[PDB]
Amino acid sequence: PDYHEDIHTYLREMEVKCKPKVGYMKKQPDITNSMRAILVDWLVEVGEEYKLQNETLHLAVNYIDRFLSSMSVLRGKLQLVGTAAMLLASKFEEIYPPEVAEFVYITDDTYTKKQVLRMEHLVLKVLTFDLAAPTVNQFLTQYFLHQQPANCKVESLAMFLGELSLIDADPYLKYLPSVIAGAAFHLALYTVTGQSWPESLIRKTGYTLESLKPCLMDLHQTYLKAPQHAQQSIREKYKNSKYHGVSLLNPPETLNL
Amino acid sequence: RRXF
Amino acid sequence: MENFQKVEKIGEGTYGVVYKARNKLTGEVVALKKIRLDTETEGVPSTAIREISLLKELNHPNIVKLLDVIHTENKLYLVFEFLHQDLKKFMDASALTGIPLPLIKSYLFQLLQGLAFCHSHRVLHRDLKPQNLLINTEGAIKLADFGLARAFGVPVRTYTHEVVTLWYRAPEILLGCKYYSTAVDIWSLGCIFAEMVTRRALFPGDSEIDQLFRIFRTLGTPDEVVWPGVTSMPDYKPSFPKWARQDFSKVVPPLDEDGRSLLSQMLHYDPNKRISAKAALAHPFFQDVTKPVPH
Repeated sequence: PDYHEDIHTYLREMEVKCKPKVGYMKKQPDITNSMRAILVDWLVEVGEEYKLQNETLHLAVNYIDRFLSSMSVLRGKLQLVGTAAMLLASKFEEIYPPEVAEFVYITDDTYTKKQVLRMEHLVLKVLTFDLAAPTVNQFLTQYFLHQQPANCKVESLAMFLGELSLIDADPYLKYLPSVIAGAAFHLALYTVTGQSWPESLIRKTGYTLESLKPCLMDLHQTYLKAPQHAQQSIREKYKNSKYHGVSLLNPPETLNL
Repeated sequence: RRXF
Repeated sequence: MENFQKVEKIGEGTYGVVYKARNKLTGEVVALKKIRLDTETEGVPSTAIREISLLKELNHPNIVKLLDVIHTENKLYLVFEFLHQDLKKFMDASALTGIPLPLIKSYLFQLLQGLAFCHSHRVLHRDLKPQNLLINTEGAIKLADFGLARAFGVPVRTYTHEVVTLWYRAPEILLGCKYYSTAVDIWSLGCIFAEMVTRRALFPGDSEIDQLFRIFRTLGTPDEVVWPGVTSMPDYKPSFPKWARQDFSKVVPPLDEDGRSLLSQMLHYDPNKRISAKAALAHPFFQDVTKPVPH
């Protein structure tokens, strides 16, 4: 595609403007990372329950973090912000989104339909309608076109690792999505085949295996600890044969850096 | 489910 | 909102009535689009979500400028630059004489520049047609109506039952491909290009199936040599009549060799070989382009 490079450059320009604040959680007086992790985990179930695209999920998480970057939110209203975000994401990415009623339904009438509709409106003001955010999922898609041959266990597993990173704001909030996606691809490739971050992609991204190292270290930890984590929605998801069961594969015990 |  | 005065309704569209309005303090003229925030339905519709967020990234002389977005409790107003009519109306008021060729050439040149700008910004328009192109009285033309436009950072999944007006639909969509590509915008545009020249819709079909056969009668039935993979396509049927490519000079009489050369590359069957908007701007057809004003 004649624009495929332009897109990549343009996605790299946009990821910097869509960045949440680094340490927003600690000026947030009533909530924390641990409860952000419960929310996001919940969002994975809602996506599975309604057969949403993975992208809708990445989008919603971007909106939530950007919103919590400038608004204090009480714990009893956290789920409302998340549920409004998943609605906007679905409206943006899905061919036909689930009705508001269904979004009200998954909360157990913990909020009313109007409350959701007013939150949608509030989220839209705060993000000033900037909904077209680049996501780890997007860069992975671009990176996959540089694999020989196409190996779909590596694709599934790189997706899987990128989803895990949604759950924990510390540390993953301090990496751009292009970096997390690089780290996930290397790690997935390394794990299935013993291969390495290809030259084609170093040339494309200007990212050496060496500049991935800090993020690749974290993702190795995460991958290793994954069966132990409080949140398990994602592992549940990636056991499906639809993902070639990559959630079941054994992480390697060293990165060999 | 409700949730925190 | 208090600073706007409505002048007249200028037609209906995706989000309902469009007004011409004037800013009471700067003197500016503006098209207002009004979305009714029904607090009982579905919230902001997805057409507004997409048009607002996409149009705010797209800044180009050949894409309509979104000037402002006005929020209240119960209303969302969109404020666009004002353009007094669309291609469709210009073409009906131009029937009989036809649109002069230098104006066709200028318009197509401008439209390809806006499209190239969308595509290089990961935006598919998705719904190009004479109704969604606007003109001023100085000879500009602009892509408008981004209500169906999609970001393709991840390839965009097609509708199981296309909602979008038969006549400008690419063959790969009609044969039920899984994803759109930028190629679908090029095909629409090739159609509009022919329509401006001939004064008539290039492929005026009645049903999804009749749309396909009207394309096959003019371009000839595609086969695996022309289109590697056609026969593998979901909606492909072996019982398709096997028509032979008809003669391109009889499809668009009033066009020189460079016109037909470009137009036929915008109508290549295979989405992978259809010329991109970027490469179309380098076509010799635009070597003598200028900027005339319409009457």
